[PDB]
Amino acid sequence: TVSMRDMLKAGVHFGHQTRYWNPKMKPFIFGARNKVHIINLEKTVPMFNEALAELNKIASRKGKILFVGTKRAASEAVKDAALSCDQFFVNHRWLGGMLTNWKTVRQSIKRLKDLETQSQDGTFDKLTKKEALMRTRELEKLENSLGGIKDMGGLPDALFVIDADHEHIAIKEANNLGIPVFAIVDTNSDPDGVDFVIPGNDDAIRAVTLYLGAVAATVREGRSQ
Amino acid sequence: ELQEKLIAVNRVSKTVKGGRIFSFTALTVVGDGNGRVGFGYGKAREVPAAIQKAMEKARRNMINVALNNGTLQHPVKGVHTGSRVFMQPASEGTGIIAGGAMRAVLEVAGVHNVLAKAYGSTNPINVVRATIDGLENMNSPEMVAAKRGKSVEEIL
Amino acid sequence: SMQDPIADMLTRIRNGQAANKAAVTMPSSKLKVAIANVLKEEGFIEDFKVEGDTKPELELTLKYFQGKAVVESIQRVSRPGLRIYKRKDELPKVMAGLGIAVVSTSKGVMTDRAARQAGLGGEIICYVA
Amino acid sequence: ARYLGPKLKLSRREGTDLFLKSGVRAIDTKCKIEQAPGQHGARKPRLSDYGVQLREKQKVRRIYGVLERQFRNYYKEAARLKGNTGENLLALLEGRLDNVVYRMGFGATRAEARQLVSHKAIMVNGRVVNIASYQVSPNDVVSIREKAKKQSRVKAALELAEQREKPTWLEVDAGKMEGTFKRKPERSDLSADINEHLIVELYSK
Amino acid sequence: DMLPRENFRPGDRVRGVLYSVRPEARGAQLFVTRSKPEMLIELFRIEVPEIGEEVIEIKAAARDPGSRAKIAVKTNDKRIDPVGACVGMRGARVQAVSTELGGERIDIVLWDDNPAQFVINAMAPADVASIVVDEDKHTMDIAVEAGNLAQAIGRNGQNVRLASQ
RNA sequence: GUAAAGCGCACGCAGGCGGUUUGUUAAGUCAGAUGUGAAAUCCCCGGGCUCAACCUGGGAACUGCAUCUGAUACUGGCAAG
Repeated sequence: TVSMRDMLKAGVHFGHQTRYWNPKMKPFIFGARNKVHIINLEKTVPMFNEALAELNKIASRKGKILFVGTKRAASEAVKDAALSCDQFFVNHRWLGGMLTNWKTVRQSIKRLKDLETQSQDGTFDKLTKKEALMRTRELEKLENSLGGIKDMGGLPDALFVIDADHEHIAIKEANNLGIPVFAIVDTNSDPDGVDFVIPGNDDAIRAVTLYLGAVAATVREGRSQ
Repeated sequence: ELQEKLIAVNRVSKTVKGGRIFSFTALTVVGDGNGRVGFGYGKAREVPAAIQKAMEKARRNMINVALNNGTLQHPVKGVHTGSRVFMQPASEGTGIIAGGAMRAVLEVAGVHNVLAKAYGSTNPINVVRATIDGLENMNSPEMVAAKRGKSVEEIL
Repeated sequence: SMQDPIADMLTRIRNGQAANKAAVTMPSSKLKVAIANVLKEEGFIEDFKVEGDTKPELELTLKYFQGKAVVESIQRVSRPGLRIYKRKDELPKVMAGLGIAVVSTSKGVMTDRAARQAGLGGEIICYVA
Repeated sequence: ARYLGPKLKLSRREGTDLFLKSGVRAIDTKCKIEQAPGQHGARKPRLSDYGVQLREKQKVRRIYGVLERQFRNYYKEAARLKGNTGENLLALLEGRLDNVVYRMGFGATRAEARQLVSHKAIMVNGRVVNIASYQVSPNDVVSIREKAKKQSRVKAALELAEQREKPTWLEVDAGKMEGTFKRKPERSDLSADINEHLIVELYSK
Repeated sequence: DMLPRENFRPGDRVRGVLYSVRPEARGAQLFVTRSKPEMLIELFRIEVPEIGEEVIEIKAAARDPGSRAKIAVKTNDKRIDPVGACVGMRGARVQAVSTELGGERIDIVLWDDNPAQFVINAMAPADVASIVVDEDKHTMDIAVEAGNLAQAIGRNGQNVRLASQ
């Protein structure tokens, strides 16, 4: 679906510097221009397409997708992507054992929900100023952490990731439980934990956005189906 | 349907400013009497709790083992840390000839007939692990055929 | 110094299997070639290819099924330090028949089963599983 | 050379009914079959791996009334013989003359049968056999001799047997008082509760 | 709203989902119906600890109430026994959960990736030689031996109805 | 490597091992046969003492050694590369 030219324009073909590479990414690498590794778009594209297809399929059976990206450059974008296809996301720091330790995190989520309710639906007001402030702070904290996953209910049936090396904890968790992983994997990253590897530039913003958008579209399509 | 055997329970200590805090480790192993086996190692201040924990652990992260009838498919070595283990398939009637922790794992796995020696260390936790490894690695005839690009009759 | 070429070859093969190498090249020898052929027949490798005139290089092409390697184990048995010769009744069964034992007999190098069928034993080169 | 003491005690120890009493009166009425013997009966902590095996061994031995050396010998024989070891052992045990007699129904208990055998009541192929351990073969007719045929105990035993299930591997005649050991019994024909495998393991220490 | 045979008596507790408050004379009163599949569903949710934590998901819950029931559930990619976790010790979840329904004959059943397997796993406890389900009009056709057919049918087609539902 | 255990380092006779190709030999190796490998014992199938131990018929075994006839991939010898 996503063309090669577009990818090139975005800056998918660019990778990291040669000294920071992983030799498990040697198949997906093409060459090294100006001492910086170039990802092979001929090998990338089909894989990407396959991944997209898989995602679509998942969506079709009413699968829950989780969008992970805690880089802070593409935190805004990932959330947007998630919301477009009304799916869940973790745009700020992944809580260690979010999925493996769901049952504890389910309590946190509940608490957050309660807080939200108190804030909005109650309309009681009349609260001690320090206490109120504290409550507000707590709410903020919760929202930041678990805003995207509050309506997830259980565990997701697939896990889309913007960087494998950065979100390794998440990936690891997904492997322990057996959730399918769809990781964007730059030359420095490790592809071994990832099920459906996508060789591409995690760092560049435009590229990331592109990666998101197609995925979102596919999810939407699946839903429609 | 699942059978579960607590292999060993051991008291372990942690020294603190006051004195010694004691705790209990429970090594269990569970199986369905067919290929599926899983050991669990649980720890708690009281024994029963620890045992329960171990059981819970065991019940998740199980592992499948290809069993030709009541016995193994071929002689298999398995090692883990000190404990290195040899186990050899044996004729119907012979029973589980194996010692300690190793026996328990076999029993749950639903092997009925084995000749099995534990060389090296016999530290229950390690030896059970070794046994599990051995079981896991052990390939079937069908599997081997698949691997090699042949039929089962070609391999015999 | 290089003392055992067959052994070396075996080692190379093993390393290839470990490291997920597609093909493994080495200096060719007749015995080595024979061994390779046997392996191919038994289905542990994809294909072997000798190439060169003056100093020819045997190139084996290793096999991988469902990610992992095909040659699970591969040991020399006879070795220059200590030779092993078996009579047709004393011939082994590798992995209870699932693996093979390369055995050099008067009628060429063959798998253990083949040797048994023939009705002859010999020098046991290697077990492969 | 025989166990001469309390029979129900043994049963209690085992846990099960060993059939050491005729079965006119139910075992629960005669003794606390659930409670183990002695001062410390009500206490019942889980046994060891060795211990369970030992218990199992005892049970089997108790059932047939075979002392240890003899049992060991039998086990050895079984091992020597082709096929499944435990099964073989079981077959051997069955094959005992006294056991066969009991099965037929000429003895109320196995003990009774043994006694009868001892006292030159039983014949195997028309020849008086006195040994309780005598291994009865396939197609070997085994009968009460004309002297012992008048005994009231024998008829009682027969009656008891008739209430009890008939084994498939024999064929007995109540009027003629002669049974044919047709074949050595299959494992399926025997009781399922006996873990022969445990016994085998115990001796394979 | 109650069972056909199971007659309640005072001193016996009953848990149910209440669904209506109809305004009667001199004020309204609460009304329940403790016969739906929602009741057993929430009972097993309160029973199973893996049900909350998303280790296993309850795919389908089908109940002829009081008489016979079959629910198909799977593990959410954990290599975990869903019947073994939702059963507890010796049925000590579900046989307790059946006590919530008042004597339900409930079957936890397996389920796999493709829908075909689910339908084949929803025919338990009965073997299925071959299954020809119509891709057009939802009409899955299962074929096996008479012995399995009897167990695949049941009394008034309970197993069939359950599976079909 | 740290648990007992790498000579302080080298050279080097005896010894052990020895890249690759062809030919030849047939020592090692393998195959078959012949002779022998006492009987008893062990093991298998039987038979006899009421059973058993015990006795006992026939077999198998005694993994070897010697000789003869083959096989020649591998190791060795010899000859050429």
